[PDB]
Amino acid sequence: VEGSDAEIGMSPWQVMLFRKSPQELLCGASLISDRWVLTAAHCLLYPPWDKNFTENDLLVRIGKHSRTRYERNIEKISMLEKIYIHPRYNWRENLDRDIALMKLKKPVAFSDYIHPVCLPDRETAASLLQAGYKGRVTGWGNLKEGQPSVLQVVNLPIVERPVCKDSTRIRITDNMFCAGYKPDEGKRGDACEGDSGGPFVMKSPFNNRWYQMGIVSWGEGCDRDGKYGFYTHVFRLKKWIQKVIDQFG
Amino acid sequence: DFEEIPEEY
Amino acid sequence: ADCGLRPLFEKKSLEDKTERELLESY
Ligand SMILES: COc1ccc(S(=O)(=O)N[C@@H](CC(=O)NCc2ccc(C#N)cc2)C(=O)N2CCC[C@H]2C(=O)NCc2ccc(C(=N)N)cc2)cc1Cl
Ligand code: NA
Ligand code: NA
Repeated sequence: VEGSDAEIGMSPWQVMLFRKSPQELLCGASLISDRWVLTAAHCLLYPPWDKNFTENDLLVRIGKHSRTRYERNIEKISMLEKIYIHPRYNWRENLDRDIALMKLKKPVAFSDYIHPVCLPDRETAASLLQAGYKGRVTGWGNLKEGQPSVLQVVNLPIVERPVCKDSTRIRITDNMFCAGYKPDEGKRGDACEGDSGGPFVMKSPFNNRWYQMGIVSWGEGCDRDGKYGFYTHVFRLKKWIQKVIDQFG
Repeated sequence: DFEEIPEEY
Repeated sequence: ADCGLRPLFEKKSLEDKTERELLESY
């Protein structure tokens, strides 16, 4: 959107998926441990557009703020060990289960600018995933449906599932939620192309920790009136996340 | 649009 | 175990400019 420049260290779990040749932003992502990065499956696999990256095709840049700059002494650049896409990711109809994990080649060193986000447990999800509760999304994507100089941030309220459904002809599932302001609410903002795979986070009032509740997934344009941004429901897919991390590292 | 990263990576 | 606690904010008890907006909505 319709967002603002982030503060330094405001989103130390934000990851940029970077294309090796040619050099350019591919997607957002997030750090969930010293060796695991969470993103959207469509960032990695989208057959209608001939998108199918493999490990060696990209890089993970962590600790960033500036979009284009090489941030010497601050960012870390990691290689991909292996990519895992949800086996029931539905790229043909509606991006259901739009989620992927990426294992890093070597562990990343935490710093003031690099630090993992929490993943929700069932009670924090129950507590926080309520219509009208606001979350925050971050990314280096389009500013309108140019490109920013530094990381952008917007706070957006979760929308009731009926309103989400009535706003689109797409078949929405329990593995998605939508967020954004209604026409009448005045204020606006949204994620857009380029923010894909980045996190929708919320700050628990119970333990003052940030949790990643969503992944930027899709939308009908960007910040259009009466449309909403759609997010992968991280808690709903946690069973799969754990199994992957359990069995693969 | 991107500054050249270390050739190392 | 320190997930979700930002070195430059929660770890030093500093708040960012808009996190209160989130709190107020909860
Ligand atoms: C397979 O599932 C799909 C496939 C396509 C669409 S879409 O609605 O077309 N959007 C597509 C993109 C597109 O064709 N838009 C052009 C467009 C412009 C105006 C209107 C209107 N009104 C509708 C469409 C999209 O988001 N996706 C197609 C494949 C991946 C995903 C995407 O690009 N995601 C990035 C993204 C992230 C966030 C937002 C947002 N606004 N919050 C938007 C896009 C939705 C689903 Cl769930
Ligand atoms: Na509908
Ligand atoms: Na909108």
